[PDB]
Amino acid sequence: CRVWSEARVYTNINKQRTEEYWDYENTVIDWSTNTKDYEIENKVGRGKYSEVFQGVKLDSKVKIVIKMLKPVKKKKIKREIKILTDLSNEKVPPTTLPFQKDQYYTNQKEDVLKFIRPYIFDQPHNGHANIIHLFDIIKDPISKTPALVFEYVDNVDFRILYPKLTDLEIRFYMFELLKALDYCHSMGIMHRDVKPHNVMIDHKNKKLRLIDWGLAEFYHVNMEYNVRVASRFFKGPELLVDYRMYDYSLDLWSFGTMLASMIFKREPFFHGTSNTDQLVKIVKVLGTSDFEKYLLKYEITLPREFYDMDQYIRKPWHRFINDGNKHLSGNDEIIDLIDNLLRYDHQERLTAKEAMGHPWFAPIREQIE
Repeated sequence: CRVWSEARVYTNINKQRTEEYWDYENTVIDWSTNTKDYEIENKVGRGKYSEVFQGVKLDSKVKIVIKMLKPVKKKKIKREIKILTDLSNEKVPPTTLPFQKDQYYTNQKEDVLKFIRPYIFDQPHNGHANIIHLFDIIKDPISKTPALVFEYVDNVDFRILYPKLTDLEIRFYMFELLKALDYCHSMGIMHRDVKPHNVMIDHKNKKLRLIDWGLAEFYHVNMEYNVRVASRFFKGPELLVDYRMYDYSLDLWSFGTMLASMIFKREPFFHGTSNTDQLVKIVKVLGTSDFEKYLLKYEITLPREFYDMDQYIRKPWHRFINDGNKHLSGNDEIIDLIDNLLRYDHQERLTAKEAMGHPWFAPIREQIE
C-alpha cells in the first residue's frame, strides 16, 4: 500500500481490547467428544470446508445444526471459533449502550469527516441477537472429525424467498442485517463474506441470522489483509484492485450489492465471468472517471492481470428500473441509498448506522418504539 487508510468508525476496538480477545493463534480448542450429546440427522447444506447437518441436542431435545469440518485449515478454524465466541459471549453488547458520537467517528482526518452523513440511526439496538449462536465445539466419537454446533434456523433459500417479499419486508430485513453488521463492526470484526447465502431468514418468525463466520477477521489499524476473501459477485473494488488496507466498509459494499440485486431483480447484480471481469462489470456501471479518481487517491497500481481500463460512461441507476422491479425500485430513496453504498472509495460508503438512519428506512424506524 502506498497510501494508508483506517476505518472511519470503530477504528481502535482492538487497541481497547487485548490479546485475550483477538489473538486466535494462541488459543487451544477444547473439542468435546460427542459420545452422547448430539444426534445427527439429515443434511441441510454444504460449505466450502464443511458438510452441515440438522440434528438434536439429546439432553434438551433442541433442534441444532452440526457443521462437520473437512480435514485442515486449523488456524482458520481457530479464528472462526474465536470470532463466534467473542460475538456471543459479550455480556453487554456495545450496540445496546447509549450512542457516543466521539467514540463512534474515531478517524479524525479532515478528509474523512466530510463523509459523515447528516442522518444516522443513533439508538441502542439488538443486532447482537442477529448473529448466529455457536453452542458447542465437538469431535465425532468414532471418526474424530471436528465439528461446530449452532443454533438452527428454519431458512428458505433466497432464490425462493426473496421474490415473495414486499417492499416493506425487504426494508425490514435489510435493517436487521444492518443491525448485525453494526454490532460485529462495534466488536472490531469484519465479516468479509456478506451475501444472501450467508443470511438465514425464517420468514414466519421475522427472524434473520448472519452465518458463515469462516472468512471473518479482526480489524487492526493499518493491517494489510488478504484480498482473496468474499465471493466473486460480492467482492468490493478494494479486493479486486488488491488494496489490502481495507476495513469494515467492505461489508457495506457487499450489503449494497445484495440490496441492489433485491431491488432491481438482477441476481447477481455484478456478474463477472472471472475475477478480472468482475471489476470490468463494476466499472461499466460506476464509470471510468470515478474509477481513475479512486486509483489516484490511493496510488493504486493494478494487479498484473489487468490491462485497460477502457472508457465507460457511468450508467445511472434509473437505467436498471423495468416493469418487473418498479414496485421496489421506483422511489428516490432506494436509489440514493444504493448510490451511497456502492462507491469505489471505501471511505465514501455509508457506515451501518448511517445507512440505518437513511430515509428509505423511516417506515421501519417509525415502528420500533
